[PDB]
Amino acid sequence: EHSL
Amino acid sequence: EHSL
Amino acid sequence: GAMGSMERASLIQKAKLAEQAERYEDMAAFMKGAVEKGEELSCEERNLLSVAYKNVVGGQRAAWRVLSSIEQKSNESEEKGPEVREYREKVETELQGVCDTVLGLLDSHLIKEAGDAESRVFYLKMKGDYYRYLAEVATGDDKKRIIDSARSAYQEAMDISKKEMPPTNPIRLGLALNFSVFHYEIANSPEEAISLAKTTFDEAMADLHTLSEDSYKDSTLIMQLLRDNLTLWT
Amino acid sequence: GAMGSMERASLIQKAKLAEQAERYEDMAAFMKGAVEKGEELSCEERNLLSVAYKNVVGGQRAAWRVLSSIEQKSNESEEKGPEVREYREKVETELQGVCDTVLGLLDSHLIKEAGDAESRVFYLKMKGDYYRYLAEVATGDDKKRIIDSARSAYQEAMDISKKEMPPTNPIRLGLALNFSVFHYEIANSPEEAISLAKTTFDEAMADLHTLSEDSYKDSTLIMQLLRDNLTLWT
Ligand SMILES: [Cl-]
Ligand SMILES: [Cl-]
Ligand SMILES: [Mg+2]
Ligand SMILES: [Mg+2]
Ligand SMILES: [Mg+2]
Ligand SMILES: [Mg+2]
Ligand SMILES: [Mg+2]
Ligand SMILES: [Mg+2]
Ligand SMILES: [Mg+2]
Ligand SMILES: [Mg+2]
Repeated sequence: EHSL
Repeated sequence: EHSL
Repeated sequence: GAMGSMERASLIQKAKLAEQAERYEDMAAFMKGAVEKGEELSCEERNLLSVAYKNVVGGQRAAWRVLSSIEQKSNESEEKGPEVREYREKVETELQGVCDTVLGLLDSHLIKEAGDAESRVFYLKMKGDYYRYLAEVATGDDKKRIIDSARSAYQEAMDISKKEMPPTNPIRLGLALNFSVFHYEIANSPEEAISLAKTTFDEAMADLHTLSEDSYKDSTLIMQLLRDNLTLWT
Repeated sequence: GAMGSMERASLIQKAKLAEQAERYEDMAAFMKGAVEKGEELSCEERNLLSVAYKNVVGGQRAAWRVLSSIEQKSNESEEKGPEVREYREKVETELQGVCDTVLGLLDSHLIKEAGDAESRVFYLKMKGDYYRYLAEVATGDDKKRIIDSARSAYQEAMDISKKEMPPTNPIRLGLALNFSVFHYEIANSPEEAISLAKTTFDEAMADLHTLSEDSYKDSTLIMQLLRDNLTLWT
C-alpha cells in the first residue's frame, strides 16, 4: 500500500 | 530460538 | 468495557508495553479503554491510538486481499464449495467491526472535543482513513455513501490544515498523502491524486528552509512518500 | 465448540486458507475443530495443526520474552508500579492457556489412537514441545514437574523413533533437534544436548546415501539446524  |  | 476498572495512566503504560511486544490487538484494547475515560488525548496518546488500530486493521486488510484474490480466481475453474467466500466474509466482517469501533471512538467524542488544529486534523484524517478501509471492501449502493463519508472527512481535514498549519507540517503532509491515495485507489480520480501529491510536495519543498534539522527530517520523510507515489503514477 | 457445526473437510480447507492469509489464530481454531471431530489426522493434517499452534504460541513466547526483559530491568531503578508485572502475567496466562489447549488435544485423544510410528512420534514430540514452552515460563516446584513431563514425552518419542525410523527420517531428526534444545535451554544439561545433536548428525550423515534427491533435501535441511546449534554451543 502507498499510504502513510 | 534454535528449535525446529 | 473490560478496561473500565483500569486507571487511565495504567492503560497508556500498558499500550506502550504492548507496542514493544508487538501485541497490537492488546494495544488497541488498551487505547480504546483510555479513550473511553472521556478525557482528551495528548499528541503522544493520539499516536498510540493510531499505531494500534493501524496495525490491527492492516493485518485484516492484508488477509482480506489474499482471500479475495483466491475467491476471484475460483470464479474464473473447479467448484470448491462455499468455504472461500465464507471465510473471506468472516475476515471482512471482522475488519468492518474494527473500522466501526474506530469510527465510533472518533464520534464519541474525540472529534467534537478537538479544538486545536493538530488534534482535529489528526482525528478527521483518521475518520477518512477508516471510511476508506470500509470502502475497499464495500460494493455498490453502500460503497457510494461510504466513499462520500471518507471524502467529506478528508476534505474538512484539508480545509483546516491549509488554514492553520504550515505546508511542511507532518500531519498536513500525511493527510494530503492519504487523501491522494483515496483519489487514486477509491474515487477513480488519478488526475486529482497526482495534482494533490504534486502541489503538496512543491509547497512543502518551498517551506523546508524554515525548519530545524529534526523537523526537516520529519517532513522530508513524508515528502519522499509523495514522490514515491508520483513515480508510480506518472 | 464453536466449530462443531462445520464439516471436517471445510475446517481443513479453511485452515489452509488461513495459513495463506497468515491468520494463524483462525488456523488453530479450525484445526482444533477438526481434531474434535474425533477422527485420526493424516500426515498433512498433523502438519497443519502443528504450523497453526507453533505460530500462535511463537508470537506469545516472543511477547513474553520482551515483557520479562522489561520486568527484570525494572527490578535492577524507578518503581513504575504493578503494570509491567500485570501485563507480563496476562500474556503468560494466555500462553499457558494455548499450551494447555494443545496438550488437551493430544490427550483427547490423538496420542492414544496413534499407532503408526510417524503419527505417534509426531504427537509425543509435540507433547514435549508444549510442556517445554510451559517450562520456559514456570518457576520452582511447578517447573520441576513440567520439566519431567517434557522429558518423559521426548524420551518416549525418541525410543520409538530409534526402533521404527531410519536415522534420516525428518520427524526423527526434528525430534532429536528439539530434545537437544530441551537439554540445553531447559534441563541445564548442555553436554547431553551436544552429545545428542552430534550423534544424531553423524548417524544421519551415514544414511544420506540411501535417499532420493527430495528426501536428501528434506533431511539435510534439519541436519543443518543441528550443525548450527553445535556451532553455537561448542
Ligand atoms: Cl469461516
Ligand atoms: Cl494487563
Ligand atoms: Mg483514575
Ligand atoms: Mg460482506
Ligand atoms: Mg491527465
Ligand atoms: Mg493542485
Ligand atoms: Mg460431516
Ligand atoms: Mg504466572
Ligand atoms: Mg564437556
Ligand atoms: Mg551420544
